[PDB]
Amino acid sequence: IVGGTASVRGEWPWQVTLHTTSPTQRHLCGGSIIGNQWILTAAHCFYGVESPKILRVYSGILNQSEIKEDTSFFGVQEIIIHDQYKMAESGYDIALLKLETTVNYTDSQRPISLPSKGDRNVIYTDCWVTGWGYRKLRDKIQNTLQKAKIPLVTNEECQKRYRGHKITHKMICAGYREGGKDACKGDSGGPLSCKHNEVWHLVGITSWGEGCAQRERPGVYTNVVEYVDWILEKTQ
Ligand SMILES: O=C1CSc2cc(C(=O)N[C@@H](Cc3ccccc3)C(=O)NCCc3cc(Cl)ccc3-n3cnnn3)ccc2N1
Repeated sequence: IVGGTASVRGEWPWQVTLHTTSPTQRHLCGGSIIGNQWILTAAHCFYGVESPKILRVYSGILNQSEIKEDTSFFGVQEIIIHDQYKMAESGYDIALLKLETTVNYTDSQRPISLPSKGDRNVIYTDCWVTGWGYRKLRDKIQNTLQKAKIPLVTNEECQKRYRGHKITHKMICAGYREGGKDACKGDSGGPLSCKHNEVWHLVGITSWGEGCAQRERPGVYTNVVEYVDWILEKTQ
């Protein structure tokens, strides 16, 4: 996350770090706990992943440096990628991980709610992007979970800035007109969480952007409310 600020333990308890272990262990992507056995994340996270065997999901993590070889994790039983996914920029950048076991929820691992039935027309004014990605275009995975508050831009404005892509109703955009704060490399799959009536909703999934925190170039996210039927279909 560019222009962001460090988080404290317990603060984003739905944020997971998804690790690949092939050929060596490293943070691959972020993700959100949406069910006891279910993580929501981005499809482009699995571009080089041979199978779920190599994946570890860590929850309750503030610092990447807490992950030692005795640190508990959740195996991934399944990666359900949307059948229409091809590449991030062309939408459908959504994926569920079915964990091998049920997360017992604690102070440090909690579910984030999906956007709610009847809230299609809520205007979300308190939205945050979280993750351990870069702080600039050429940087490194950060040790401490970063956070930045970012305003939603309308899909009409978002199309004016990305006239070489098709920005659809199944995408949601978020960024400052003068840049400065945004997601970046390694933040993919993570949440754009928004609080409405003091409840947090999983509004977005970090997908793609032209550079990081560039002015007039907003972050583009998978619009989760448009995939709720898909999510339920697949999680039932
Ligand atoms: O130990 C390491 C070495 S550094 C590292 C980088 C990435 C990475 O490139 N992630 C990409 C996604 C990706 C996943 C799999 C294969 C290839 C790429 C990403 O986050 N991409 C984030 C996309 C993005 C989203 C928004 Cl909302 C705004 C701006 C950006 N931009 C970041 N860079 N340019 N734009 C993932 C894990 C990593 N762990």
